[PDB]
Amino acid sequence: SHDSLGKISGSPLDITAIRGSFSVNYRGLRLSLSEITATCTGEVTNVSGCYSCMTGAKVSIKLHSSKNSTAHVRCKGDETAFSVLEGVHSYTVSLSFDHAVVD
Amino acid sequence: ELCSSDSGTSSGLLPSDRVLWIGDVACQPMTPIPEETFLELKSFSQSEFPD
Amino acid sequence: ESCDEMVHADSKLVSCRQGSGNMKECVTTGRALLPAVNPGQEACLHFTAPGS
Amino acid sequence: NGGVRLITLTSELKSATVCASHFCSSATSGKKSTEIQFHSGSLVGRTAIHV
Ligand SMILES: *[C@@H]1O[C@H](CO)[C@@H](O)[C@H](O)[C@H]1NC(C)=O
Ligand SMILES: *[C@@H]1O[C@H](CO)[C@@H](O)[C@H](O)[C@H]1NC(C)=O
Repeated sequence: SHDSLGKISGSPLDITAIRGSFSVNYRGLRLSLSEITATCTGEVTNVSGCYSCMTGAKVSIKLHSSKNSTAHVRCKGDETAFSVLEGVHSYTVSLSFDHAVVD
Repeated sequence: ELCSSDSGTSSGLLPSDRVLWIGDVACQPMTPIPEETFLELKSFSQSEFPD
Repeated sequence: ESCDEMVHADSKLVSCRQGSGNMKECVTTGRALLPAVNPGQEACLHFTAPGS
Repeated sequence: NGGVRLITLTSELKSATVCASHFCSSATSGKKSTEIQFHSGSLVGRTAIHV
């Protein structure tokens, strides 16, 4: 495998390992916050994907606001967060559903 | 605290042992850095010393 | 792309100040855990502030 | 396939009117993605939508 700091790799057949969770620790960092968020409203445009599967179901969401990126989508079944840009643009995100007719 | 009178300092020529440099520090040419990196380093330093 | 597996382990854990005049932050320290994901995914770490 | 669809991003849709080559329509519900249809197969050809 072409990669830095190591050129040895290998992959057997589908293993489906038990767990591969990570561990993140923080010591010090800065982050700027605007706290000047204004009225913003979006809507759903398209929806497609698989059933409850690997790639999931991708849903396109369109927003329109003056702030660069201030959004947090929360719903039952699955929670998805993403970043947007200034103005009106198109964004595609994926969620996890457990029903064929998603209504 | 104060500069007291000294007879040995009347000649105007003082030896090198009367000069003390507090701490061992050396300098070198530097390179300007952006303010974001400096602020991040300051935040990390103030987080590493909470007392 | 998409994101999943939210944590929100250390929300509202800041001790900042007026923040350079209008709004700024100083530091955020804590500890969280990210579960395993499929190759080609994104694990987002959303922070929450009491003021913002 | 059924008709045209109006998309609003600033706020909800209070009321709007659409125009076609030889027909017109007007409908509102108050949501973001609203659908407006004129008839069954009335728009056949090259026309311009003026909302
Ligand atoms: C939404 O409509 C179809 C549905 O799949 C899609 O092909 C199209 O690209 C989407 N619209 C935009 C503006 O991307
Ligand atoms: C928003 O994005 C633009 C372009 O990427 C940048 O110039 C501007 O500084 C950003 N504003 C904030 C508050 O991040």
